[PDB]
Amino acid sequence: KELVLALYDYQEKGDSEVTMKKGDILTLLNSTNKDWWKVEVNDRQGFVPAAYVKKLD
Repeated sequence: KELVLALYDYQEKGDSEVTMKKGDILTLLNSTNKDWWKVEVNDRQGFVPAAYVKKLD
């Protein structure tokens, strides 16, 4: 934890980004930036758009 829900699909478009599918449950690594959050998807980690993931309570 903490976990986030992928609200939308996101295809990585750079070396520090990562790909995710709508509905995936990702471990949130870092949400300090307003635009890009660091998440783990299984064996991959990297940044996705903050608008596209929802913090789970």
